[PDB]
Amino acid sequence: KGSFSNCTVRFSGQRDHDAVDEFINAVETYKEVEGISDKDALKGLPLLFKSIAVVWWKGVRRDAKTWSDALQLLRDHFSPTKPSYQIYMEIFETKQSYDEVIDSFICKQRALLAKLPEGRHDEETELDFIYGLMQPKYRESIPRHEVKTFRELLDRGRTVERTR
Amino acid sequence: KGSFSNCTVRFSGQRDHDAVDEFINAVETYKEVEGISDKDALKGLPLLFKSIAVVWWKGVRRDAKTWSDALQLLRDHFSPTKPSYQIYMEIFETKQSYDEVIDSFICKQRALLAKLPEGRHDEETELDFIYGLMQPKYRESIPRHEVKTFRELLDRGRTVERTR
Amino acid sequence: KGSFSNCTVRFSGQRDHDAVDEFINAVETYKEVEGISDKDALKGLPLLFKSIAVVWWKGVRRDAKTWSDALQLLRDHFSPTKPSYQIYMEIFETKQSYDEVIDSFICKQRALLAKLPEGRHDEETELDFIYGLMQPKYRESIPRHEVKTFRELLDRGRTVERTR
Amino acid sequence: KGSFSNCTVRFSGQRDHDAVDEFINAVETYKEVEGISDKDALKGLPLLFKSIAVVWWKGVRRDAKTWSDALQLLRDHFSPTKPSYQIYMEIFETKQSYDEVIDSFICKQRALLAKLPEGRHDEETELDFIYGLMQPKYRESIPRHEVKTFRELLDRGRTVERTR
Amino acid sequence: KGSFSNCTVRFSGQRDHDAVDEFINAVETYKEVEGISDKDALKGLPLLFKSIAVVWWKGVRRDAKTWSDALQLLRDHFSPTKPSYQIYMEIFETKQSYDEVIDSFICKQRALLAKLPEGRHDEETELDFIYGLMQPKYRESIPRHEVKTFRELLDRGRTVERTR
Repeated sequence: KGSFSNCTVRFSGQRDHDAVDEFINAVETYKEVEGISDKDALKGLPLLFKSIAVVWWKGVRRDAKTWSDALQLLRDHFSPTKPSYQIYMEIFETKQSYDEVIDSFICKQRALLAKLPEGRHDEETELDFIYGLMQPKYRESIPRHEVKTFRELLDRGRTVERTR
Repeated sequence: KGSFSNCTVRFSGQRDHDAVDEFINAVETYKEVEGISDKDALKGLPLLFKSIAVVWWKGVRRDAKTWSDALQLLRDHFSPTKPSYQIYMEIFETKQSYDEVIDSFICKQRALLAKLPEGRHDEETELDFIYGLMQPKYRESIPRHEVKTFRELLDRGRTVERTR
Repeated sequence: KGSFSNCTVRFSGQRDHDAVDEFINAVETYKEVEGISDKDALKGLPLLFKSIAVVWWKGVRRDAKTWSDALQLLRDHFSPTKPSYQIYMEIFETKQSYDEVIDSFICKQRALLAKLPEGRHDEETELDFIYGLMQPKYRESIPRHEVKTFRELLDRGRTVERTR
Repeated sequence: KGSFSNCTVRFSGQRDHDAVDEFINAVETYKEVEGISDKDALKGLPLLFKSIAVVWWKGVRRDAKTWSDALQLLRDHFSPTKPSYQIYMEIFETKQSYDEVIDSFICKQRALLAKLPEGRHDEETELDFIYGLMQPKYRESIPRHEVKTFRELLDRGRTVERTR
Repeated sequence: KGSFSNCTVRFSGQRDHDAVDEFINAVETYKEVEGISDKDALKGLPLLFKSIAVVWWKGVRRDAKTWSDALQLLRDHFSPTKPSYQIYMEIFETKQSYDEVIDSFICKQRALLAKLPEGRHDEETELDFIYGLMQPKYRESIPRHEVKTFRELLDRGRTVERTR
């Protein structure tokens, strides 16, 4: 049923991890849903670029041969894959300011913790790294060693938020 | 005939009841009209998120297994389901100001009264809760005990509005 | 061939006669062109609302049963169907200002004269009601009793406009 | 394959020759490409108007019977078909200012010369009418009687432009 | 499956090399992917122009007979194909300013070097022409004669960028 005719999601070259990962996941998901072969998918790839990136594709066209190589090359030229110590310094710089919702803080911190190499941290030390930066509006009620998984922190945060 | 190819309605994370309920009802209605199966509908769900929420879906992907569970989880993480006393204080705070149409006031107050638990109020006390906040431009003509249902209030409000 | 999948024309609740009549005529025309049945058309109606009006449709869903009833209810809740004397006062308030084209004035005045009940006025008194408000730039050349229909007024107005 | 479902090009009523001629040519071209019959094309015409013009179509609906009559009526009510002496005064009013490209000047002047009645001028006097208003940056090099057609003027203008 | 029905990419007449080359490559790629014949493709070409360029197409319609001739004519009337010495003066005018990423500089300089006639320069002198304008933030670490191809320059530039 077609092969990359037209869609809303495009890519520009904004140089950030979130936009690049969102675009790659959306394209990779669309290919699986619509059911397009691997050889037919690479011919339609300049139908998505609209910016500086199409000038980037006019030069590096002869380096790609398969779909996975082109996707890894798009991940390599733009996502700079920052090292570990900048991430560990970026988590401890900004505390949770007053009058901010729990869910935005938790999803931003989880998206920041996903950048580390996989298999290096469990769930328990993951929650222990995040339990040291919350406001005293939430730390007065729920103590440590009672919340065992990463869902129960939000489950008890939404109760104190409604109570005020 | 396809399975969530592309559409105008998307979701961002605006943290309000009206936008979330509108998006969920529009998606739930589109699934019923187009005739898509339940197993095929969950594979196409990241084609709708475009914001912070796609970073939220990159983390909580392994918690969803059926369509109803994913819809209830999207209702739970964003719509905060406010308690009763804040609603009963929110209805009595703002009176109807001068030079405002009847229909906007009635639809906003009905959308505010839908947040209570279902089966707790009849139609008569529902109209009795709304008849105490209207302007004297409308309360001089129509008295109580004459309007029995919730349609006749608008039916007699549109007559006095045309008369001026 | 589908049933209200996606289209550009939507409705918000702007509270005016022109936008409501345009939206209703465009939807009614699209249903006739595409060839959709009456029972299939009502299931897809919340795919068009995008505003306050979808909150209005979450409350008055159980009042509609057929397509004509829903269309008349959408005409009733928003188009206020103003009385006659306000129209007859609105026609005689604004004269035709200098340096304005004939066609805009004629189409606006015809759209204002359509609001009266049908069958109350002929063509001759219709032109007699409009011939008293034009500029002396046009009334110096063409006199009364020479223009018999409503087309010849524009036909002789476009000649004097080109001449200047 | 459908009959005027939805498209980007619409019409508003901007009262100019270029926009009206572009819209009419695009619609006339789309009808020929998609292959739609003449009786099916007139039912879908209010799906394109979005402005004051739809109020204009609610009044003059009963005057159209064929496609050519409706197209000529749309050309008549909006394009005012200016007389000859205003065109001959409009060509000689604005000279070519300094630092402006040749191609924009030539295409604008050709679009202005198309408004005259057809068959009144050859190619030679057409170029003779345009050779009297160019800058001395171009008239120092190429003389008259050497450029015979209307293409060689641009062909020798692009050479002097690159040279500077 | 259709023949140029509607798409996002259009052309206006912006008079620059990048936008024209992007539009031509996107159209040429879409024709190859969708599988349209050469005779059917030329009838649908005024469905893409939306600007001054459609007035340009109303005049030069009778000069095109095949697809390749129309594409070369669109490349000729707008892309001015600048001479060599302006390019060789444009490369050496702007050095790499401080706090700018390597990839943007490399892709812009490659897109500027593509304008020369093909077959005039190898890869080695191509890298030698670009190695004289970089910042001392990168020239302190990597010396000449160690980087042999044009990929290893970026491969060693991304390492020093992460290190800081």
